[PDB]
Amino acid sequence: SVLTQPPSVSGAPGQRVTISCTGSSSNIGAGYDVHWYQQLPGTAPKLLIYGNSNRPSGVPDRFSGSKSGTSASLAITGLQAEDEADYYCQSYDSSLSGSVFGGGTKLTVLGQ
Amino acid sequence: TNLCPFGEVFNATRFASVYAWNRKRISNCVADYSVLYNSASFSTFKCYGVSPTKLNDLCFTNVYADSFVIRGDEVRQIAPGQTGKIADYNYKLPDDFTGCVIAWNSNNLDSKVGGNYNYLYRLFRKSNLKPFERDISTEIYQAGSTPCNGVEGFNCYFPLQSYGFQPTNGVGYQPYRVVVLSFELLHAPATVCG
Amino acid sequence: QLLQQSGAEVKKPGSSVKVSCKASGGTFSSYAISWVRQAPGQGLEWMGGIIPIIGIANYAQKFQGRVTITADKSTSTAYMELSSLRSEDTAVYYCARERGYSGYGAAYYFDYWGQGTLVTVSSA
Amino acid sequence: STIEEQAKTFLDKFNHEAEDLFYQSSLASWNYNTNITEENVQNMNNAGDKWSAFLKEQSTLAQMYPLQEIQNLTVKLQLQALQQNGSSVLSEDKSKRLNTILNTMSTIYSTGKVCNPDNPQECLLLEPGLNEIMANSLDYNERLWAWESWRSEVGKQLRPLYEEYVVLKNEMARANHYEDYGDYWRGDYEVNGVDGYDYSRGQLIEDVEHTFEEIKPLYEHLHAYVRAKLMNAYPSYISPIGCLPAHLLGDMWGRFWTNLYSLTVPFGQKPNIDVTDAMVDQAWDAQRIFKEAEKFFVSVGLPNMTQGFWENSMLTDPGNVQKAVCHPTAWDLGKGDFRILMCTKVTMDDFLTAHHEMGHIQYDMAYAAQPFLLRNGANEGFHEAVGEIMSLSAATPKHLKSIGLLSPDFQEDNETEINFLLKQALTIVGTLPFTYMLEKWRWMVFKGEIPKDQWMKKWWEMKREIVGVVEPVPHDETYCDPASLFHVSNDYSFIRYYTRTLYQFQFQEALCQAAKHEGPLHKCDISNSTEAGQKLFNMLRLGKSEPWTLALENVVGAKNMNVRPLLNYFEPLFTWLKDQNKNSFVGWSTDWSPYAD
Ligand SMILES: *[C@@H]1O[C@H](CO)[C@@H](O)[C@H](O)[C@H]1NC(C)=O
Ligand SMILES: *[C@@H]1O[C@H](CO)[C@@H](O)[C@H](O)[C@H]1NC(C)=O
Ligand SMILES: *[C@@H]1O[C@H](CO)[C@@H](O)[C@H](O)[C@H]1NC(C)=O
Ligand SMILES: *[C@@H]1O[C@H](CO)[C@@H](O)[C@H](O)[C@H]1NC(C)=O
Ligand SMILES: *[C@@H]1O[C@H](CO)[C@@H](O)[C@H](O)[C@H]1NC(C)=O
Repeated sequence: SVLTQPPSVSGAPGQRVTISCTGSSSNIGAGYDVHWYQQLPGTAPKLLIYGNSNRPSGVPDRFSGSKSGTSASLAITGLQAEDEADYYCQSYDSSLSGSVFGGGTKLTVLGQ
Repeated sequence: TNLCPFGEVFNATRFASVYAWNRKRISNCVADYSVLYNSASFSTFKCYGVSPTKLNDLCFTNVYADSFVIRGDEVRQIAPGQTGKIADYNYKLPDDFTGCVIAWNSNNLDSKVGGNYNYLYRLFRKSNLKPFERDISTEIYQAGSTPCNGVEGFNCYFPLQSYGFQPTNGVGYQPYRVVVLSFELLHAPATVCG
Repeated sequence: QLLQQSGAEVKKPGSSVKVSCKASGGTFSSYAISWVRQAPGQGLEWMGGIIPIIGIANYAQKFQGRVTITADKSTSTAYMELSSLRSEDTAVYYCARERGYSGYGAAYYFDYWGQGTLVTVSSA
Repeated sequence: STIEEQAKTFLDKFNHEAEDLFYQSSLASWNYNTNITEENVQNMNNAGDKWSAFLKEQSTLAQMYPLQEIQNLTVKLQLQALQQNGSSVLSEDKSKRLNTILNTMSTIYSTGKVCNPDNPQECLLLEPGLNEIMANSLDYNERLWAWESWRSEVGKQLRPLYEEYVVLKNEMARANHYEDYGDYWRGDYEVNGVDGYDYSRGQLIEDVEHTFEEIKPLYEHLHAYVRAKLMNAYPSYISPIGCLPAHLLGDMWGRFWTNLYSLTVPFGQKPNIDVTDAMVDQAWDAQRIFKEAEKFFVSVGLPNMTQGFWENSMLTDPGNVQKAVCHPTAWDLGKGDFRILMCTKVTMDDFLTAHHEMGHIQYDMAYAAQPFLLRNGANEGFHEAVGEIMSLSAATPKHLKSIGLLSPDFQEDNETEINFLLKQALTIVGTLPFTYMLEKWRWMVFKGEIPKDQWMKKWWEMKREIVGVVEPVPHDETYCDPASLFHVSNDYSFIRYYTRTLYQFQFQEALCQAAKHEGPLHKCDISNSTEAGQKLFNMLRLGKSEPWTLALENVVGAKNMNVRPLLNYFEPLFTWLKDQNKNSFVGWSTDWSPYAD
């Protein structure tokens, strides 16, 4: 996977966690827009954050995306038990002529 | 202290279609423009706002390199203040455009007998584009007042039509690959010098 | 009401899977329908895609030559004829759609992904 | 939104589909005509019917746009050529009968043959069988037999077909809101909705009957002089005051009289200008004939040939391995691929057709900027007329001396020019009453002014009145003498050979006037005069986006077809023929016939 993304994050419920999607000069830094995805375990993944900072029909307001140059940030506020999922950033790539994904972050809440 | 990779933009054997024109950033590198203007085999090389000799000793913060395939007669529409099927619907340059427009014939690479139907162009769009705005929507163009529900028919047309390039097509309709450079300045320190 | 996709598969190396993807719903014959892979326990990978109102087929440079993606607009069903890969081909194969918003930037899928066909290649 | 802007959207979608499908319909019909193989017949009829059904696909989708709510005429001319549905307005019972008869009448023409009566197993086709007889034999009865046999074999077999051909094609046109099928042909010349430039479909009959009344001074002396020379070569057969026999007219029908140049030459000991020998002595090949034809159009400021013209065209007969249909045609395949398919022999005749068929290519290159339904001549007669004025300007002795095919010591005098214009008048002036006879015949057939028991009767009453040609054998209604021709049997409008003639001399005079030419009109080359080239190119770039009367005024300053540029051309010949006819009758009596004993 081209889009560099950390292995996993860990936070508290009620805390704010941020997930980085760092690309290259051909995929994110070149003005193409990232897209974030939510995979609950054993489920088909869905649209999380639309069009680099937007939302699809049916997602809470806790998730928000952004982009600064050759990076991205999946801002998640107020972690939940239904937020334990895997998070894949999609940003189209120029040299590959195809839409490449990211490394995937397992979100683990704490308390037990 | 790296050289700017203009070559892997120029040596790419797959340029994207004009509707999904392809954007590569060129930064954090010292730039050798001297191999570009000295090539002298392009069919169109315009610079807009800067002389080609002077820009070698000139510092920029980011260089965006657009690259796509259009038709021969439609090379004239890649210029600030032009209209047509490419400027309005496919790729719009700003009026205050500060980059260079590079184009070369590729009848030989990008056409084949029977038609190279791989290169697409958005033949219809409701509103016209902003500068550098990309429309990759395959959504059915509602030509009329009856809603289409996303099928084709009367006043319901598909926007992305295909260039059919044969190598026997005339010089006005041979596929001229185009690489549009674009230069910008900010309060950031300059990463592209030469 | 979402999408239809064929059931799970078990295959031998050298055989070929033609996993279908029926218009789970909404517009079809006028939308780019891609294919995204996920090896179990691994990250997602795009595979290819078609615009099933023309027949153009882009593929990744990794999956080139093996997968072929086609659709018949009369039956509103896509197809993903993978030729053969040995043993790391075992992966769940979703069937995403493609909207393509205008502006800056590029493809997000729909939210419409298939339920997930797990094609396992093995010799046992 | 509005009906106009939806039509601007439809024709924006129609063009970029019709550019591609017409290219494959042409590029496959190219590959047939360069290489006659049965594999290429299939690709000709695959891509040819993917185009022929695409017109039927887009004719029905265009009739959902009413023309009344369309204001822009450049949009409205595209739909008017598209919303016409042609033969598809008929029932499919009548349509499949109709397409049968066309392929029935074509095979009786193209594959029918005649047989000499003493040896019934060897037989004669028309091409090149009866054409070599009717153009090169000098016997009376050999031409008399070849006249009758093609009109008794092929003439009988087309008559019950041509009866049904009239009735079906009327209902093809009467359902198209046209008063007959003769009015369907005249809808190419029609202009509507441009003030000062409108032209009704019946205004044509008002012109073609009017312009022919002033060729009758030129023609009836040409008819008198040729009859005077053929009375000398056929003494017991041609009256001094009667009409001509039909089989003594240079070919089967009397279309051209070019083959009567030998029998009726003005000055039989003067040399005819023929640079065939000088092209051999300078060792020109067919590449050189087209490089000189390119440089002809460079001289008048027209753009030279594209690089895809030289790479892709057939300019020489490619050996004997593969066969090609060697008729010189100019191929606009569309999309900048302009080609001439010509089996050029190095002569002067394929030096003249060299500039002719490239004249069509120079015509087709100029309106490539027009959208697809406007990529044609402004009528049916400009397209063949733009090519022919490039062959008159190359046939001049001033042009041949300029390129070294004619020696600089060659003498122009009175007698070579009369030998030249009489060679032109048997080709050009000779085909004008035949073309006016045949199309006024069809227009009285399709309107129903001739009953079906009098088609053969009124035919030879039009021959003895208009042209001056008497039949040697009396014909009842069992024959169909008109359909013996190519253009009558195979559903072609033939008035495009009258109007094209009267346009080319308008085009010649109004560019010689633009070339500031001093002297007679037939001594005029248009070369090196870019003001005579930029004048013509402003007509050529229109296509048919503007009406044909406006494109005609962009050259000649007149809105109408006119014979005063024709009579200006043959004015040194018109004065000469009257002096020659000082002891011969001018005109013809309608009563004498060869079968009157
Ligand atoms: C493309 O490759 C060529 C050699 O094939 C070389 O000049 C360079 O790496 C590239 N071209 C440019 C202009 O950088
Ligand atoms: C003509 O056609 C035949 C078969 O269609 C082919 O074998 C031959 O090569 C063609 N001629 C040329 C010159 O290509
Ligand atoms: C007719 O339409 C064409 C484009 O289809 C346009 O260029 C032209 O200006 C229009 N005519 C008028 C009178 O507006
Ligand atoms: C036509 O003439 C121009 C002017 O000399 C020349 O530049 C061009 O190359 C010529 N066309 C061809 C196909 O050689
Ligand atoms: C046209 O001009 C060229 C160059 O001036 C000259 O060589 C040629 O003879 C001229 N031809 C005619 C017909 O005037």
